[PDB]
Amino acid sequence: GTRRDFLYYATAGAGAVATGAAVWPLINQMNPSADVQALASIFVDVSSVEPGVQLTVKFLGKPIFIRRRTEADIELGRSVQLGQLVDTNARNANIDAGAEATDQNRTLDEAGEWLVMWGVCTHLGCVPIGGVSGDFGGWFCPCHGSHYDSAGRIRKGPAPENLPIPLAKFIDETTIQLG
Amino acid sequence: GTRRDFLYYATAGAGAVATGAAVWPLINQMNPSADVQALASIFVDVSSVEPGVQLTVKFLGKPIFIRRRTEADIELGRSVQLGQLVDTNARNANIDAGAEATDQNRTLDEAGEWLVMWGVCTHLGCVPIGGVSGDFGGWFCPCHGSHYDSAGRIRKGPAPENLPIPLAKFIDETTIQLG
Amino acid sequence: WKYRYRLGGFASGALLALALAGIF
Amino acid sequence: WKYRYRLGGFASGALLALALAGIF
Amino acid sequence: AGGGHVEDVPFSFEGPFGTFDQHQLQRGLQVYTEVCAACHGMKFVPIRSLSEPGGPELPEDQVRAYATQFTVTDEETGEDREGKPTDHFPHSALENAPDLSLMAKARAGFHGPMGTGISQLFNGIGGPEYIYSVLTGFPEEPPKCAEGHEPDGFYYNRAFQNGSVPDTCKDANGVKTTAGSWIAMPPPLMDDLVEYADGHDASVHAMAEDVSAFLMWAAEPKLMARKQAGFTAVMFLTVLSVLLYLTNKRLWAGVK
Amino acid sequence: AGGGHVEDVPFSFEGPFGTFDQHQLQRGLQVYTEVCAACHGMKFVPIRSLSEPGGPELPEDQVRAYATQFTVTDEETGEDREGKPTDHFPHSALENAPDLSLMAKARAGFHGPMGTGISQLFNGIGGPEYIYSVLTGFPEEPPKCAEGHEPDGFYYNRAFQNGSVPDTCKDANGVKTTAGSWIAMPPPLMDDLVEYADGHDASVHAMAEDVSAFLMWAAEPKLMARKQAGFTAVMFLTVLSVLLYLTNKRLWAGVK
Amino acid sequence: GIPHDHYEPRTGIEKWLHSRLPIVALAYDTIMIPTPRNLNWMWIWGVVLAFCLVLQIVTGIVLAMHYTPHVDLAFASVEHIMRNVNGGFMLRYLHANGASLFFIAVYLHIFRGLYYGSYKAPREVTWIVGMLIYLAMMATAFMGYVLPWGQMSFWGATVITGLFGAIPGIGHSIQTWLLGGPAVDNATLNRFFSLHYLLPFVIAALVAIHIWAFHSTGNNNPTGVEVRRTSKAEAQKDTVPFWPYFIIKDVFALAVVLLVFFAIVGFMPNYLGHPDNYIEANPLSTPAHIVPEWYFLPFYAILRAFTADVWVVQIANFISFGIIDAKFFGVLAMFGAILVMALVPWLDTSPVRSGRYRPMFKIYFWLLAADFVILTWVGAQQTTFPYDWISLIASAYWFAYFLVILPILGAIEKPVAPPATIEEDFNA
Amino acid sequence: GIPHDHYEPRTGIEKWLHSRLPIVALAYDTIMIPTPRNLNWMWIWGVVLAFCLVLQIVTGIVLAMHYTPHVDLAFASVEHIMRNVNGGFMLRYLHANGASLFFIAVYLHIFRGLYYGSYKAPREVTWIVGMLIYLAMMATAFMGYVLPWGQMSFWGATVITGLFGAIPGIGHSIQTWLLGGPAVDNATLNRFFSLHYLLPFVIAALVAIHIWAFHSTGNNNPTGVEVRRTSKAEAQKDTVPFWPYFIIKDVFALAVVLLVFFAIVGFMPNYLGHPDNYIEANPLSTPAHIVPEWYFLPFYAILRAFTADVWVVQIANFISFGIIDAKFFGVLAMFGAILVMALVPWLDTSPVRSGRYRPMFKIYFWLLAADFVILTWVGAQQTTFPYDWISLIASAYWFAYFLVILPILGAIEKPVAPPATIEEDFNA
Ligand code: HEC
Ligand code: HEM
Ligand code: HEM
Ligand code: HEM
Ligand code: HEM
Ligand SMILES: C[C@@]1(c2ccc(Oc3ccccc3)nc2)OC(=O)N(Nc2ccccc2)C1=O
Ligand SMILES: C[C@@]1(c2ccc(Oc3ccccc3)nc2)OC(=O)N(Nc2ccccc2)C1=O
Repeated sequence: GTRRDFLYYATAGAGAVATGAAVWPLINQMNPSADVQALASIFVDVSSVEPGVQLTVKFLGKPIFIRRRTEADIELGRSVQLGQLVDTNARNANIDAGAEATDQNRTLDEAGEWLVMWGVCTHLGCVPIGGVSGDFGGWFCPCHGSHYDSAGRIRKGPAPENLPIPLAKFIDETTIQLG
Repeated sequence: GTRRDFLYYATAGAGAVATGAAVWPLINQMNPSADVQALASIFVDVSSVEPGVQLTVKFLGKPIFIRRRTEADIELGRSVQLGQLVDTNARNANIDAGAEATDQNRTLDEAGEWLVMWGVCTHLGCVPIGGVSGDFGGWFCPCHGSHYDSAGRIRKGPAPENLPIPLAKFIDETTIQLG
Repeated sequence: WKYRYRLGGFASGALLALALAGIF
Repeated sequence: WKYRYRLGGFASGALLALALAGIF
Repeated sequence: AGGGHVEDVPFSFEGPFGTFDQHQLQRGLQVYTEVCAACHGMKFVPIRSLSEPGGPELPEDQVRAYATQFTVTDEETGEDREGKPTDHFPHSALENAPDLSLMAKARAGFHGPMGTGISQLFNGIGGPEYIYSVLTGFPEEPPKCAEGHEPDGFYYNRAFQNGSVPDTCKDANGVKTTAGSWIAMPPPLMDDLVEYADGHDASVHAMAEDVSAFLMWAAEPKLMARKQAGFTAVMFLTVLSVLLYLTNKRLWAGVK
Repeated sequence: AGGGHVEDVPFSFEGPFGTFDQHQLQRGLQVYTEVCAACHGMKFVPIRSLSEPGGPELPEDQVRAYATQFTVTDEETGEDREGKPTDHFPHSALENAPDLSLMAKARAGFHGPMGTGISQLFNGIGGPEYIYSVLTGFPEEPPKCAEGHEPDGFYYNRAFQNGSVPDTCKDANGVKTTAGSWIAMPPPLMDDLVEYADGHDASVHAMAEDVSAFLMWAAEPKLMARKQAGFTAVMFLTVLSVLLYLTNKRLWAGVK
Repeated sequence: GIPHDHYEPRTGIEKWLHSRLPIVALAYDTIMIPTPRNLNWMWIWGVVLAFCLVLQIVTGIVLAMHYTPHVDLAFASVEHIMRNVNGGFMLRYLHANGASLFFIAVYLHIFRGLYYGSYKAPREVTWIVGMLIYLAMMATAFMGYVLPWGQMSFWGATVITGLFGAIPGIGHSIQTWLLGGPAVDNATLNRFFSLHYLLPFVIAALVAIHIWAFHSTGNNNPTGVEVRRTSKAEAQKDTVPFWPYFIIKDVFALAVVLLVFFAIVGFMPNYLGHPDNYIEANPLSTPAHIVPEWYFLPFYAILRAFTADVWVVQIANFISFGIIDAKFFGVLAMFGAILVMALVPWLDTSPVRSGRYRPMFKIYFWLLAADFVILTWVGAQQTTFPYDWISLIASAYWFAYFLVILPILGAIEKPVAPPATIEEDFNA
Repeated sequence: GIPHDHYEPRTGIEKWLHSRLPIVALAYDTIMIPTPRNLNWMWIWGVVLAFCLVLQIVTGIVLAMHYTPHVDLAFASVEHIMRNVNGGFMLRYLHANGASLFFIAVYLHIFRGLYYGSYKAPREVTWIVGMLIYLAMMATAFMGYVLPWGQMSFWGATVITGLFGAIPGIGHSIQTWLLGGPAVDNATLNRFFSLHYLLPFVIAALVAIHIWAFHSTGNNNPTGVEVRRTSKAEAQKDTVPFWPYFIIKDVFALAVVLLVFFAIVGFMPNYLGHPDNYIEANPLSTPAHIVPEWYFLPFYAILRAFTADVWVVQIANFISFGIIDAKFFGVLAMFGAILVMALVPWLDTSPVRSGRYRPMFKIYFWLLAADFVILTWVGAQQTTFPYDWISLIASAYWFAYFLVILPILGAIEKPVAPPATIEEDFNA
């Protein structure tokens, strides 16, 4: 007992440690590999984009939306008040995490002309149909029926949050750097 | 039980027929597919091949040797009579199956300058090494130390047959149609 | 002859399946 | 405390393995 | 989106005893080559399959001559060369034009009545019917609501149900009033656009039916083989089931 | 062919506690870029691994600049562009120059004593020492048997073995008399062909040693991880073995 | 523990083998288990399920010899199977429709168990093993459906992985681990292929455990009355040996089912599929209407039913301080449906086993059957009016059946007396 | 049939589960089998083999999540595993060296069986099941080694397929069926990958049958004297329960073996490999010195030994009218080696079981062991002199051991008396 149990349970503990050390790699091998984690930024040439046309680009496996908003889209966008919104967080990686979901915090330029966002519905990850669709003149998700506005904010449907905005910036007059 | 046995064994026979009909496709799907069986002849350019240099091409997933035999190779190959050849058959698909393994029957032209051949050892499929290797001024399979004459005929080793020659012909002055 | 029905039954059942299966 | 040796042995055995494995 | 209305066509390959009409498939191949192939491609369809049984069944030499009209980048050397029967048809020359290999299986012409799927049960999937309706679904004049507001570079199609619609033709609820939609493809067919050697009429209806049949063959080139195997299996299992029924009856008569 | 002689080099990475000399790997990288890359490539080595720990460990900005020098045909688009760190090193520019990614693991450096594999058991596989022996194994003049019989386009190398050999150098029963054979690679290293950062010695022996080390890391980047994992697993199984021994001993104390 | 005769070697080779490995004795005891004489045609679905498992394994093994789990080659490899490999079209259609046959058989199996009380004591272990088998089947079918790499494959994988991503706190990590990257990509396809190969053998092992579990307790019958264990004569008076009496019966039933299945496969193989899966996967665009397979539509509908507006969802959000949101609540409801199905042996508190002698349990059971069909139908519909309300009511009744109705019926019901013995039932 | 105690449910949950599924009783009977108390360290290789099978399955399932069975991607995918995936280098080396560990373990297992007469009656079924397992292992290792798609993989596949095609008449058809084309190509790689995934589960089933067989017959011991079945007390004086005694002994032995194995894997993974397999497969060129893996070298040597000039080969050619040529004779000899290894239980006609009490059998068995090592060594050597004579003599002795020596020793040998009981041997 005093020594009979100590040895057996010490052996069991060492065996458990070895078993865990062997088991952990079997699970960790399924995490993203070195090649996946190395995927860096990309550069998009927006030289040919009139107002109203959306430009969909593959990045990290998913679509990124880059839409140049028109006169009316930006009017509607800036007209909506923070209280009318289902989600008041801007969900923007560029500005600070506490920033409010005003139209000026959803775009890259102060004019609110270029809207760059993950085209990935925050419900379960479908691609909303753009080109002025839905009930708010924005994007409509057909998987379960989510409505987004001209700023990419959730207004109606299962989606909890607004469409996220990546770390994005204009590197020159005609070139954006995603990620 | 006359009728009893008749009915029971008829049921067993119908079941066996259905089982065989189901089993045969499982074996048959492993045979070559329509994609593989559709592979046809290719064309090889020999405009830039000098005497003594071998050209290895890929056909049916195996190497084919096209060699411009030099004067020494031609002289050596024609010296050996049928007596010392391991197998008499030329094994050339372009002539009668019963023809003897003479140098004239191992080449595509009457002067024996050209030699189109399968570069696959007849023992277990290895690739004989060229460059006037072996003990007979020809090829040498190192997998099991087999020797092939200057004309590709088997002279020593465990190989039971000469290196086969596929269908071939000079459609142009400097082109060979393999297959 | 000792197994007419055991043998003939098996073949007859098999033939009926194969013979009819080729109708189409 | 009733299982002082059973509990102490298991932890001590585990520590002796992890503690030594980090000595490289 | 939603399910549109497609005009049901009596194709020769409908029903259990359906077989591709060889001449119709040859005409469909002709009209595909001279019209559709300019913008479209069938990357999954080997050219050599034109000679296979249960299809167009063209002679081997004719198929080999046909394959020479394509310029293909060789996998061995990465250099352009004339096509060979072992090569698939080229990809879509025009980007915004999908692959027509599986189009006849990638579209359902029949929907409803209320999502129960009963319509497809008695009418099939209807992919060929959808293709026929799309090809012949271009009217001379667009809807009156859209006039003056038509999208640029798009054409109205009575059968297409996935394109944009002008704001004029929409309703208060937000649904399109027009049965059709605006597709990005001009009317491809036209009377006497292809000269059939055998003298068969080259109207838009006949040509569209031929293309639909050929595209059905391309999607499922082993449909007749599938039906023959299905009949064979059904008959094997029918004989086996009757024999097993008799055996079970005889066995259970003892205890009953 | 066969397996001949090689010069045993005391590489730092040899041994249970052996580890890469980061500076040596940086020198080897320079020699590869400036000399070997002209013909050879490393299609399997990702460029980003020049910053992964346990290797040359360059700053990611330097790696990014090194990667920019390569032109790359984008996997999707098709038009060429500058190389990113996510890309691999290019293919061998020269058709018959083998890829150097796995060269340090694709060659055996020792053979013997009598096909018993004992020499490898005590000396290692010997890849880096065979590379070192090939780079440094080009003599000033060929063997005497070959003066005026050298195959055009080949050069004699002491350590190469799978090369052709002039008939003048074989004996009576087919065995070659020369230590080495004729390789198709011109002597690539010449004294001070590289100018190093820290002014380190840049003789042929130095460049060969450095490039051998670099090619060893290129073939197996996770060697230091492999040996850390090994030592760990060994220490664990050692503790467990001791405990299981004492357990088995006290358990059998009662029966016997 | 039904008394019966035991194996007895008669020939020389059998005597030789019995003393060394009693495998023939085990096989004899397995195929000679006494079974009730009064089993009806609803007991034939076990053999159907066994055949479906074997067929799926064989067809998948032959298919994997030609399929390439690579994003640049998966769709092309499947079309190569359809077009080039001889018989490949039939093999692929067999493997595709075998899932539908497997799941229709499994649902019939499950609902027979629900009606006749085959889950009740002493048959709880069999039910639990079956539930594990069903979860494994669901996972296997899910990962198999992604291998073709069409549009439906891609976006079904996206949605199913988002379900895991919805878990609070550890959800993002679990989603990344299960995807091996930011989104579904080549790593996801490859790991899914590996696990799709793996899982059917686990299902086979679980099915062997199933067989042993139901061999231990015996077989349930419509009467609900256990076989008489008092003596061998009475046991034989209530039962017949499984071979040949029920072997031939179940084989005949399987032959008819296979007749129908082969007719479907030969003359409408892709009626149960979706045309969109014949389109190469496009990560940059989603189909205008994604629809799961029919055997997942009920639980997909249960997932869709509970939106933010539902009162229970709002209560859950309030009680959890916002941790349980509408999305995670829907995921929890979808899994909790299968959960409440799982532990039905402890919710049904009615002493009588068979549902045939429970006058008012029949009404609720057939309402549940209609409800399962309605959930299947409404899963494919949009969440607009009136589909949302009927979906909510269907899910609510599904949960109330197990959680509310069955415990209450266990107390207030007045069942009728079953027959004294299985002999009495079989002789009338 | 060794008398011993039976499982008794103690706690409430155990009593509940026993009446429903006696899985715990089966596990108890399995781990509590009375085994002889005089077993030496050569009995530890069964647990080693069980661990090797489990390790191979787990590591292979892990690897298959990242490996692409396509000729244009297989080598690249393996390099991706080595370089990019977390710990993939360690997993690949573990799976590569686990084959070597598995085969050294089975060779030790087999030679223990040969020495101690564990193949003899009543243990023939165990030996036959083991031989089936060994054939399955050989096939699995062959296909696995083909999967990397290096030079050695390609040319080993070529050689093995050629050996299959050496069969008279039907050889070409069988070779084309196994290859799926004119030569080794993508179809061969894909089907080999599928069957490499399939086979280990068949091996696991066969191992379960192996375990059941040796449980039925009872373990063998060095003395060769069976346990006393007369009474429980006498059986206990000859045996101890497998748990905890032999469980712990075998686990300790496995721990030491794993210490050595992990040292090898972590400090010399490539010692047991071939450098040429790190070269992408080249159908147009063969390595100058292709060599099989060490665990196939002895039978490869037996294949190479019989050339056209050997007298027995010429006799076979003459008797068969040229149907049996040197190539097919070599193939037949390679398979006949396994055939005699399987047929040993009926060739050894000696009544005494253990080789410990057979003075001549000791000499001949150790000659056989030296001969197996010599065959392993000479398989890797060229066929030139003197290696041809060494290989011929080694193969001749291998065949003469089973076909000639053992039947004769069964008649002329004069064994010595074994101990009266296992107790007598243990107490000494
Ligand atoms: C072209 C000018 C070359 C440059 C510069 C370098 N190498 Fe090379 N290499 C070249 C050829 C044509 C060949 C094939 C030779 C043959 O006979 O097949 C090679 C081969 C190698 C090898 C493999 C040798 C073997 O036995 O397989 C090695 C290890 C090698 N080369 C190394 C190497 C290094 C380190 C270089 C930079 C210092 C280098 N080579 C440059 C052509 C050329
Ligand atoms: C592939 C999956 C399955 C197979 C092959 C299978 C097979 C069988 C078989 C052969 C039987 C014997 C009686 C009969 O055939 O009806 C049986 C009984 C039963 N099964 Fe299954 N089954 C499967 C899945 C399930 C599932 C998913 C459940 C429940 C969720 C389940 C619950 C039961 C029950 C309750 C019984 C009754 C056992 C008894 O009466 O003793 N089974 N099953
Ligand atoms: C319970 C067992 C199994 C079930 C329920 C199952 C189910 C499925 C389903 C539903 C599909 C989708 C088919 C399609 O959409 O076209 C599929 C595809 C596939 N399955 Fe399985 N499967 C099972 C076992 C296996 C096994 C054991 C293997 C491999 C040995 C396998 C290999 C494949 C392959 C390669 C595909 C893709 C090819 C194709 O689409 O037909 N499956 N499976
Ligand atoms: C994966 C392969 C194998 C495994 C896991 C395995 C496992 C075992 C185990 C656990 C035992 C119990 C006693 C012991 O551990 O020594 C055993 C006994 C035995 N094995 Fe194996 N074995 C395998 C392959 C083989 C093969 C290939 C053969 C013969 C060709 C063989 C022949 C025997 C014999 C003769 C016994 C003695 C049984 C007795 O004395 O009752 N085994 N094996
Ligand atoms: C008795 C069981 C097994 C044995 C003896 C075995 C043996 C082998 C061997 C010798 C190799 C060659 C490794 C190399 O040359 O690098 C290999 C490779 C491979 N095996 Fe297995 N294997 C087994 C089970 C499995 C299983 C169950 C799987 C998958 C489910 C698998 C998947 C693979 C893969 C993907 C490779 C190629 C990757 C690599 O080279 O490591 N193996 N196997
Ligand atoms: C067959 C199927 C499936 C089956 C069963 C299934 O259960 C699971 C539920 C939870 C976890 C794991 C499995 N999860 C998918 O796989 C697949 O991708 N879809 N399509 C699809 C399309 C849109 C949304 C959802 C699914 C299916 O219906
Ligand atoms: C591991 C190995 C192997 C093992 C075992 C093995 O047995 C079999 C024997 C006969 C039939 C089927 C399988 N056949 C190959 O796989 C492989 O390709 N080689 N290399 C190699 C190289 C040259 C000749 C032969 C083989 C192996 O040694």
